[PDB]
Amino acid sequence: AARWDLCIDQAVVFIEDAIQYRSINHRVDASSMWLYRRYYSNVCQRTLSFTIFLILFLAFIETPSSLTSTADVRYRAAPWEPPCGLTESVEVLCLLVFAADLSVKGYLFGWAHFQKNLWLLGYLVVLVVSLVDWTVSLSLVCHEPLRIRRLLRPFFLLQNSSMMKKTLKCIRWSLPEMASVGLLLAIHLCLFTMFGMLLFAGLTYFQNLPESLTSLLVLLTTANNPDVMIPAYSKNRAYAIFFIVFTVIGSLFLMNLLTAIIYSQFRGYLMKSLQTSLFRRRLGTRAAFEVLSSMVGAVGVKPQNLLQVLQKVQLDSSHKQAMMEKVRSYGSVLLSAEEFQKLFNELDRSVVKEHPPRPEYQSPFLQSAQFLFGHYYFDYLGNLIALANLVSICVFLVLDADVLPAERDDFILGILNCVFIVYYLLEMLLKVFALGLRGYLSYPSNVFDGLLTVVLLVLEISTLAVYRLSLWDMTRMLNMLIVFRFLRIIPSMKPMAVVASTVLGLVQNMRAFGGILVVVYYVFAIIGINLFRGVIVALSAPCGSFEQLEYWANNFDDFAAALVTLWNLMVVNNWQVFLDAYRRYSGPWSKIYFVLWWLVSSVIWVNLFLALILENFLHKW
Amino acid sequence: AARWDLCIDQAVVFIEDAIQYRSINHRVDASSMWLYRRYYSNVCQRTLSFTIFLILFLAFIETPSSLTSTADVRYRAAPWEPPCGLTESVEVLCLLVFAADLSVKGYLFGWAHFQKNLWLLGYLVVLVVSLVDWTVSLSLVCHEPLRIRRLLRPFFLLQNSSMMKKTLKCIRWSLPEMASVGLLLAIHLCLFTMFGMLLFAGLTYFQNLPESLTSLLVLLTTANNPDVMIPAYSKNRAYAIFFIVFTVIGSLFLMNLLTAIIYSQFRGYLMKSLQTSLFRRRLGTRAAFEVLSSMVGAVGVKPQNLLQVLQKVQLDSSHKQAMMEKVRSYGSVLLSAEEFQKLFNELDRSVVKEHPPRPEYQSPFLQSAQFLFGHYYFDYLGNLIALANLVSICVFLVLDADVLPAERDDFILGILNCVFIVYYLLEMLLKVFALGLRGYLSYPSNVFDGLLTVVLLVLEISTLAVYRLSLWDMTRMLNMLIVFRFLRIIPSMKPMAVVASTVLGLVQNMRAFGGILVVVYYVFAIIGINLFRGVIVALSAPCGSFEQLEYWANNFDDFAAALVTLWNLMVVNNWQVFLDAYRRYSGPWSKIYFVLWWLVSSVIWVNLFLALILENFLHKW
Ligand SMILES: CCCCCCCC(=O)OC[C@H](COP(=O)(O)O[C@@H]1[C@H](O)[C@H](OP(=O)(O)O)[C@@H](O)[C@H](OP(=O)(O)O)[C@H]1O)OC(=O)CCCCCCC
Ligand SMILES: CCCCCCCC(=O)OC[C@H](COP(=O)(O)O[C@@H]1[C@H](O)[C@H](OP(=O)(O)O)[C@@H](O)[C@H](OP(=O)(O)O)[C@H]1O)OC(=O)CCCCCCC
Repeated sequence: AARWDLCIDQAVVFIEDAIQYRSINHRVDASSMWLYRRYYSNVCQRTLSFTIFLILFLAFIETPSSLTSTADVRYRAAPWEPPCGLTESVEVLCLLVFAADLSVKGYLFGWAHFQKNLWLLGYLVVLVVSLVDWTVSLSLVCHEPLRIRRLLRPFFLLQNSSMMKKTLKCIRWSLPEMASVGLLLAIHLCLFTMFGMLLFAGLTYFQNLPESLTSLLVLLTTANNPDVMIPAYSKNRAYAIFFIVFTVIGSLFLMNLLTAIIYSQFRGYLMKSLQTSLFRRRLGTRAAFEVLSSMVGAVGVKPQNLLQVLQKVQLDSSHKQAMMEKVRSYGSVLLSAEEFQKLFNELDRSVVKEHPPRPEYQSPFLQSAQFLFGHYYFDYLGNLIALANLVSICVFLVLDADVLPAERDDFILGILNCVFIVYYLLEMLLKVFALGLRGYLSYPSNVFDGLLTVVLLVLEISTLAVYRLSLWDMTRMLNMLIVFRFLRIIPSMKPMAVVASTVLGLVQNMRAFGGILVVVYYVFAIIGINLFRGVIVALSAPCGSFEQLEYWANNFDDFAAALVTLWNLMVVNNWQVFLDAYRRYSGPWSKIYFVLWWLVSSVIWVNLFLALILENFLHKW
Repeated sequence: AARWDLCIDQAVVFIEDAIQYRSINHRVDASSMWLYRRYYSNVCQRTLSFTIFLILFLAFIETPSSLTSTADVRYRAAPWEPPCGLTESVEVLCLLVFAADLSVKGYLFGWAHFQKNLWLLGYLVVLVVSLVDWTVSLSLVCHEPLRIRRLLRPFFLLQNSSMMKKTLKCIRWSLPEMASVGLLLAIHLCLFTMFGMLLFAGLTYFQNLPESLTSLLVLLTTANNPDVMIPAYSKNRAYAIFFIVFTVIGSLFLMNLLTAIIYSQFRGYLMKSLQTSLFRRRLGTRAAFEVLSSMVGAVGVKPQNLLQVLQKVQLDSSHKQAMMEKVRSYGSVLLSAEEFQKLFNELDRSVVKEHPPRPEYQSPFLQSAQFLFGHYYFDYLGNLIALANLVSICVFLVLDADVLPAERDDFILGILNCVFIVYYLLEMLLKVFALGLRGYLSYPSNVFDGLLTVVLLVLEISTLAVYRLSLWDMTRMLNMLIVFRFLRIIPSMKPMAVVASTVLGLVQNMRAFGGILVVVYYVFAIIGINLFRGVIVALSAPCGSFEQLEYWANNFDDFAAALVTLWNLMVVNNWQVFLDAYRRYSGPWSKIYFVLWWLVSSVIWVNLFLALILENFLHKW
């Protein structure tokens, strides 16, 4: 009856879930399995992965606008303030796509599963309180600067991906073991300020208690390492032993225990979670076996239906072709459950595909050429001339600088460059014969090479059309692309190839743990906008201050300058100066914001991002 | 005959070599085994370990002398130049102790073993060329500044210790696998200077090729991270993406691959060498079995001689007592070789020793007290009052600063401090009754506590004798010791105890890999003296230069200021300024010295020192 195909559609959903590591917890009906295949297709999810990009992009356009060519305070125009209809209009279109998504994700699962899963409760309460905020931002007037719904926008990014859920749970089970050091770092920082204030009371860095605390917090990351030593080391030579002992205990040892203790528990709890992701793979092969053995209602499956199921599944070609021969390889056997999971080990075989070389209408001139050009020396001799073009730019660049920069001689550089553009033209025209245009475009290193020979050919005739011999600007862009062209020797050489190829593999694991950085920037910038928006005005400074250096571009006026001021605080150089500005301009209690940013960004996250990659880099050798 | 005791003295030397991991490769005679026990005793080797400290200490006294209270150039006196007899006289006494050491180490081993061992050849040629240099430094006159024998002085430190030999071999088998990145870091640094010079040619950091190279080398370690961005980011907002991409590739990723690749091969080759050190331990038990089984000339040993051999060996008490009962535990058994190495597994048992509490002549008042004081709460309530004394200093220190620092009120702090000195007096006088003076001095935490109660008692009556109520200076040293006293809560608390106790265990492994830092400082300081000795003279500066900041104390005039200028270069903050000074003062070719110092100190050594400790810290949990 109708139980034949219903067992089949119960089997296609399980084996496709067995590929992409999703939990087998559904409300399996006839109609829902039509809905399930459409939601996890690459046409519906590529709009959900597109609209999350749009709402985070909407911070570039809102009323503290960032569409200005500069970012100074001394000279910048007014940014184009948009009319306040179109700002909030594109928000509500991108919220009525998540209003469909929560209803689909909730209908496909049980209501009992809904009440136990705390993400979907959090996906609910965030969606409602944003919808109340969209009313009140329209209802009174479009003049409220404080937009609370802008803070909740990274929650839609964390809800989508299934690995940023895992590593956020993973950080929570490592911070309780941090407290044996975070207490130990506090007593070390608190004893040295009282011991520091008594020694130099018989320099202006220690004439106060909150200054001497904030001057040893800066020394803890060595951001002012000679400057805090000088007026006490010049007085007596033995006072340098106070600051030598402090940086050895605190900066070199205690700050590095905070890295190693957090990571060694981060490695333990993560591998337990990634072990769970492998468990759902073997359950999908297991759950497919139960319904297909129930098609009879020995202990096995009839191979006649097994042609039909792997025909319908979404896969590659050779992954489908090897499976379709092996199900044809048997007759009337009853494929057991261990034999069923003997079958699906094919999915971990990396495959290679290449196109055949092209012949011509003639024999003898054809065969003599591809014996030479395919020997991987023709793109080795092309590497040497790429170095020959690069040194001529360097020879040009060290003789003009001894003269005024008005470029007395440009003709010599032009008549050597145009020869090399003819040379780069011959590499494209010859190799397309040696491999065929479908084969020459198949290798991705030649796509990077073949594209740049086109743009150099376009630009060289362009400057020769106007100037038969902006002309300094036109020959400037020509030489920049040649230095960009020199990157081709990185995949070509033998030792540089494997270090490039492994990092290209780790981009499929950078997608998860790099996505948290977008969450941490987005929270601190909007809070950073709503605290220091217009607190810097520019209307003879001391030589070390925020004003003597021309640091006016590191404001917090708009979302594009907030993501650069927060960048120069992640690298921890010279952040004694921002604590001098944003204390003198916006009160002494602003230092809790920057100290919290130094704890989240440059201590916890950056080390745990690089330890996660550079372990997985060397593990893959 | 005389073969009885000769087999015995052949057995004492092997089992003592089985304890301290020395190779069983000797010229075993009758007379040499008298010499061998004296050379590896703790009375001869504690002079060899003392005279190596002396020659490195002699750099503090030689003719660029470092006996000056300050280290400026603006104001310092002439250092006391010693008469040139006594400088070179103490050197030759410390060279005629190594002239005995090479002859003893060579006579005890074979001449065939001498020719194959390259350390003893290096110990020879260094010893001779220093002896020629001691003549020529005396023979013409004591006026040659260049002392080549001062460079060779760390070789006597590397020759003595048997683990700095191992890790120096270990670094050599990791640098060949560095070259896949050191080439990759060079092309990345060389492409960005030509691409950088063309973009800003349509700021003064890029108007030259050697300046733009040395300005991106500084950016590679983020020592000038906002300062190099400013004049191009204020011009146009999109130019910040040039410096964001550069620090992500180079500073955060490529500089960290240089740490992880070197360490992951440093971990591999070191554990192979430490495995070899365990191999000599089981050979010493094996080589002792062969001679004692040859005392018969079943398959075993007679236990009658085995009382005599472990009686003569140098060991501890319980390590000797447990062995002396087990050899007495058997009768006429023939102890086999596996039974012989069944015996010597006792040497890996950490032992505890404690002294009994002391009673008095009376029963009832005695028993009521030690039920209370030994409950580890009496030194918990002592921790709270130590926090109560510390907060009163903090309450004092935040109210004087709002006034002028002439200390209007000191009487209030004095009449609370003297109460706490009586309180700290009662902790010593009561606990010495509760445990006995031999037991109270047995625990090392009470030695640190009991000593500071004496010095506070000495100082408190001292300021009260002169001043019945320098007096600000006398009450200053009193409050400093109280903050020093607060360190006692670190071993007392539960979570802080295990993090303190493990690092105290790692000092017996810090002795090896920390000794290389003394070699790297000693080479670069003497070279640093002989290149920039008197090249800084002080006779309105730009606001960012070496002269506006008062950096005059970071000279290279003497060996004590060289070890501080090299310290502020190991921490890599503000070393753009030294490259501005020591290029403008001593030629542009001095930058090879500082760049080589940044490669050896703050890239290779510091990371490999901390990765070696903080792995072994967390491995011991
Ligand atoms: C904003 C108003 C309230 C909203 C707050 C929302 C907070 C919230 O619901 O999370 C609950 C879940 C727990 O619930 P839980 O369900 O366990 O969280 C994960 C998801 O279920 C995930 O399901 P998939 O999406 O299908 O992958 C599963 O794979 C993971 O298991 P695994 O580890 O074996 O891989 C779970 O760890 O995770 C937390 O425990 C939060 C800890 C956050 C750490 C903070 C770091 C500072
Ligand atoms: C100055 C004029 C010339 C003098 C130069 C002297 C250079 C020199 O003789 O060393 C030879 C030995 C090789 O000879 P080698 O004997 O193998 O060096 C070690 C010692 O014998 C050591 O003997 P003990 O003292 O009894 O402990 C032994 O334990 C180690 O084995 P192990 O690894 O299994 O623990 C050996 O690695 O070690 C080098 O291979 C030098 C590499 C230096 C790396 C430089 C780093 C940049």
